[PDB]
Amino acid sequence: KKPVPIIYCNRRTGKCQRM
Amino acid sequence: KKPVPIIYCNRRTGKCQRM
Amino acid sequence: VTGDTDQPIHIESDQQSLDMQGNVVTFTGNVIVTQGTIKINADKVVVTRPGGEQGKEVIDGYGKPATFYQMQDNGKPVEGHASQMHYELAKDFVVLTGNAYLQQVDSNIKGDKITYLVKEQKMQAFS
Amino acid sequence: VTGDTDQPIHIESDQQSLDMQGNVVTFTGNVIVTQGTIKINADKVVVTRPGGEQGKEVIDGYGKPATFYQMQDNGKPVEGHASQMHYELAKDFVVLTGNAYLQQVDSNIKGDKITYLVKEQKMQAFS
Repeated sequence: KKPVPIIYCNRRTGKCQRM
Repeated sequence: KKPVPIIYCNRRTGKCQRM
Repeated sequence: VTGDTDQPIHIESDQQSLDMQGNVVTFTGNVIVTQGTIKINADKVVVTRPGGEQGKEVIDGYGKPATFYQMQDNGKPVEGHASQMHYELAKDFVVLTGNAYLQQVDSNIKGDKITYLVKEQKMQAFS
Repeated sequence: VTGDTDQPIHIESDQQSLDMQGNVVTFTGNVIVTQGTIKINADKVVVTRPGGEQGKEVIDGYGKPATFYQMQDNGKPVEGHASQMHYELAKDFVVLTGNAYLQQVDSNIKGDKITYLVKEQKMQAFS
């Protein structure tokens, strides 16, 4: 119905960011 | 009830032996 | 469940790499993709946003096998596995390809310790 | 199913350590224990025969998680996972400890390609 954000996290460092 | 055979096998050789 | 496809998508993996042009991201190493109650496990996941338009993203997962999970509104989970998972966000469905399997669960139990009886006796013979 | 616990127990693994007193065997690496339709998967399985007394063997499996499967007489499979699987042959039950989960499957299907809707369908009716 609408675009959803895509977030991924580096399992090593625990850092996440959009894409 | 009755005891059952326990058979284990080596995946590298295919050999099996009753425990 | 209703609303899963309105949820953000979360991806976790060991390794992550982007191509130079910037529209393809590859995840490898115990990849977990979640959206609401949807869960996909795979060894490698490729996420393509063709042409950079938000909402048209394509999620491709590969494993031996890759796995799929979602809870349904009727309360019964759905689980499956296949060599490939194909999920186009603009559509409302996923595609399982390669030795594909799908099941529905009607009962489950959780705890710190579960005891299950493995001996069944639907019939007995006396002689 | 009826008769499972009367079947031979078969164990496949990558490595096998035999304790030299002969009453303990330790299996590691993609271990698969099968008895009829019963199937246990674990990274490590220890089989102990306390006192050399047949029928009193104890099967302990460990994984992250280890998994369990059995077909029931009613045709519905049972599946579970836990950190540890404890199966005493003299007894009629298996014990799942640590993050224990158990479920029953009421429907399934196989194929080369399977599509599945991740959105719920809406009632189609018109007057």
